[PDB]
Amino acid sequence: DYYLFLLRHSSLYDSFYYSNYVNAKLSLWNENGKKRLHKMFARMGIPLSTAQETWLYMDHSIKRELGIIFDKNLDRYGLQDIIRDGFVRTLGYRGSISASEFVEALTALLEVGNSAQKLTNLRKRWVSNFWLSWDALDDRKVELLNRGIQLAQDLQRAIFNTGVAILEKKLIKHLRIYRLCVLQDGPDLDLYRNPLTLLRLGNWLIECCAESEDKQLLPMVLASIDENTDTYLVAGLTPRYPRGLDTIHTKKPILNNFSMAFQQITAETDAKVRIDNFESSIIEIRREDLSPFLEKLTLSGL
Amino acid sequence: SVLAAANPIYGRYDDLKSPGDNIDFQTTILSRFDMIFIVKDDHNEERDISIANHVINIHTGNANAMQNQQEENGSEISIEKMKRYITYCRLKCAPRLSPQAAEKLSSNFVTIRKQLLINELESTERSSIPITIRQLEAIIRITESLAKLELSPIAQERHVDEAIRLFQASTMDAASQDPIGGTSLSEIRRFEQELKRRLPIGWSTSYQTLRREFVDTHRFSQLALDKALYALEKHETIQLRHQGQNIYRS
Repeated sequence: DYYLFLLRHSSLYDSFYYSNYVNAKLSLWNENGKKRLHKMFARMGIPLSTAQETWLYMDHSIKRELGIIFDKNLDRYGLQDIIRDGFVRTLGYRGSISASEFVEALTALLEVGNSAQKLTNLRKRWVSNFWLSWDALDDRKVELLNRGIQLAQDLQRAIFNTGVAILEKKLIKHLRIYRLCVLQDGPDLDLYRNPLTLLRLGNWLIECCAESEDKQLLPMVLASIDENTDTYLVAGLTPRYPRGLDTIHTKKPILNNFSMAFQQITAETDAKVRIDNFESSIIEIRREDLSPFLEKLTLSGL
Repeated sequence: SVLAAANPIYGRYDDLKSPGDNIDFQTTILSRFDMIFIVKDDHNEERDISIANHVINIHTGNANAMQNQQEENGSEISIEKMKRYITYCRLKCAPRLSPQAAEKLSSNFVTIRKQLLINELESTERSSIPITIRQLEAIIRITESLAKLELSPIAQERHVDEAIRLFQASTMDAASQDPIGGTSLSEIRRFEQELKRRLPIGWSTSYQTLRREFVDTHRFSQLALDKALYALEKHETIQLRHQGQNIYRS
């Protein structure tokens, strides 16, 4: 199997387009990335109109020869790390599924499904979504998995649409210690109230930043807005090494000091925060209180 | 069913001009129609602010989220479900009237017909928008459609009142919309002189006294009431409070 987004349920073109690793390696957010992708397809020999078809109806000959085509074409452009070995589950005549696709569907179904009062309502909706995802586990239900797959596709589209705008507007401010980015305004901001959706967006941004020529490993701070509450949901993210690296420079994973910094600043200043999430690196802060807090985080020992 | 869009002559309705020479449609064509709505433009900057806000929101950057919530909060249904529901209702239900509704419709029709005659005898020209038995059939059909909406096998007063309200709106907006079209004016200036002379700022008098005085004189009741309510329409020195009894001079 390959590091591809729903390969067996979407077209091969959409899979290559929305795959995060290929996005990072080929800079698909501008037009040169699309030109290089069309170069990829032309050199492999798959017709564009053929590659824009569903995997079920896509041609049997190239389905059989896909492995050899990849092995012979992907060496030039540095994508040879996409090939891996995965687990495939088949039960009856319903079809075949893979672990990566299953976990993507589960995560999407967790994300989307169905002051203090509205916070409680949001947490209750999250609990209900958890129950729905739990119920979807059994093999007797597949309308609760097709919906998850389509929701995963929609959420990945939305994340890509927001990330390209962030990258082109260059909102990533580079400080001396850590990078900072704040989503002040935009479309569909109401989706990012979910911590897992925010983490997905941050993971894509981290991959995009790591797949660059910069030689600085700095933590990234991401914030959002929910106008009904007038609060900033801030998440701290650790840097990541490129997936194509040896194990010698992997003595220990990068540690996360954001929770410690947050708790120290909260214990020394009277900020109107609410640190209650199980993930200690995700906090809720006030719009008026963010900026001084940030300054403190800048001036404190990390 | 025919749904027609039209523009009046000279672009904007030009209410200063007479209604007769603003519409070029004959009486025959207008009678077949039974719901005619005059959409006049207005300026008070508050409706304008609201419309500007709505358009800036309805741009694709925001509405694409907000409208979605309308299918998530149950406020609105999708178009295809509406099509299915409307074809199902068309196929299944066909309501019927009740004698009390018939009496109400008969009385309302007599009232509107008498009002039309009242306007016509003053304007001394034929009305540009007619009221016929076709209009009574139209109100009956509107009531039947309103009852058909909720699959009710019988139509009652709840739907009749709404149908009459809609018909009254579509009538007062177009047909009875300023029927005068703008003794002559000699009595008007004479009547404007006395109230300035005889009634100073801040005091008030009973409507009965003035009506009695200017029916005793040559003005008579027909000239006074129109003059009184148009002095009110001028709205710069005349104000009504306390029902129709207190003629307050602002």
